[PDB]
Amino acid sequence: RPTLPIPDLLTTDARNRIQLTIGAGQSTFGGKTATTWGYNGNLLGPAVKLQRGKAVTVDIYNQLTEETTLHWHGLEVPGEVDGGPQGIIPPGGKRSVTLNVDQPAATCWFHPHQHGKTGRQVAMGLAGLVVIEDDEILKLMLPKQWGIDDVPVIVQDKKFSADGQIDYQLDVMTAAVGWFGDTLLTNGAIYPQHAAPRGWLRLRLLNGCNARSLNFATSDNRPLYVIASDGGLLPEPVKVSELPVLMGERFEVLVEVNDNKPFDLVTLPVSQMGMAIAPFDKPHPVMRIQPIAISASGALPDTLSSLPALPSLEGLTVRKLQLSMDPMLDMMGMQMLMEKYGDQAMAGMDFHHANKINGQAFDMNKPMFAAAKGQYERWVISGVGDMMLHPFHIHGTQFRILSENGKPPAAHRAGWKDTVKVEGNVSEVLVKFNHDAPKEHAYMAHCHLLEHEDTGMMLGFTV
Ligand SMILES: [Ca+2]
Ligand SMILES: [Cu+2]
Ligand SMILES: [Cu+2]
Ligand SMILES: [Cu+2]
Repeated sequence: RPTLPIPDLLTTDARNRIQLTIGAGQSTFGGKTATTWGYNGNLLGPAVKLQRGKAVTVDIYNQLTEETTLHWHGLEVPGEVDGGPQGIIPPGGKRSVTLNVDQPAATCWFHPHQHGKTGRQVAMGLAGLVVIEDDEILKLMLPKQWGIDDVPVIVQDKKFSADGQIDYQLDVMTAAVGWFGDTLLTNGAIYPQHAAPRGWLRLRLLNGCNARSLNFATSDNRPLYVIASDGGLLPEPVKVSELPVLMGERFEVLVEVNDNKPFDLVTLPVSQMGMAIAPFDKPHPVMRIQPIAISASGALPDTLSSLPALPSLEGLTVRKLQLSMDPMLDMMGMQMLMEKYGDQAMAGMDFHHANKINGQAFDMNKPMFAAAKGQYERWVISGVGDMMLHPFHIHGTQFRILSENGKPPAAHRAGWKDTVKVEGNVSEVLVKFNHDAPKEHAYMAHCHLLEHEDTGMMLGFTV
């Protein structure tokens, strides 16, 4: 197996700047070359390293031949630098943003947010990571050797055509159920191996799929100890044997590594339309962990951080967000899925403006409301009325889940999150926006099943 590719850990240079170049290149998958897009390279991107309380300026050079944007997913930053669909970078052009990091340590990420084309641009290869550090986390003595015992794991599926090229399409079927493929990539590689020292191995997991939810486990059922979610550390580790991860979510886990026993990280079949078609009808390897018989230094702390109480709900503004899909899209898309793949597509269970929030397909020129600045609000998001999975992402914040799809959140999902599951039921989150977003650079709230976002399931809001 190839070694697990490790994204470069990109820190500020001598001028306090970071340079990112967006461009087209080539990669090889299964011995066949494909055109791919990357940040500072051919595919995917680096891990931008930030410190809480320190400003960095990022210079972003778009060397593609089409318009793009760069969204810092999970970052609590003003709308002007949030990189939603209004954050246009012309082809051949450059935009610079200053990030004033004002949140605790976390693994965030970055990716395009081009109006109507986010799915395609992510599918072509664009995604990178953000590693935010603070004083608190560094005192913990967690595994911290990047690319050795502290490793990012960006898991993505792709569909390829017979010629080896990426086969992306936004059509009636994918507008309904998402773009998904039969090939799983781990930091861009097919089933790579990672050599890790004996002791604890820290994995920063990102589901970077357009539409496919994942469920991580190990091949011998050794536990995963969840230490962090989208917005940073949990108060204490949460031991799990399976870890569902929705599109765009991150979790950091520690797993034990010992000398005479290699094992795989795997993903288990999920109950989501289209996602259990072979080879995903069975557990699927993600990467092989190869023990190297030298002792690692990292620890699993009993206590990771302090998690504040949920604030009082009394008197908070409640905003209702009803997700919906045009019944015609729902029917036609499901029918196309069934016709192509048959019953296995349901195991365990103009389209361009057919997905909606509050009866409205995304209109970039009309923010749906103004949210308060510096005040907790209660947002209620419903997927009642269809059977699709909607991981709902709200920009400009890290929130607390009060209820997730009609149930209290699982312990490892009860900390800081920027995504919440919505699937045929109702979720409620406690959100606060500390930064401005004017109408010209509004925050987005949207489904992170990218083809839903691209066909209308998004709203803009100002702060
Ligand atoms: Ca202990
Ligand atoms: Cu995102
Ligand atoms: Cu959706
Ligand atoms: Cu977004």
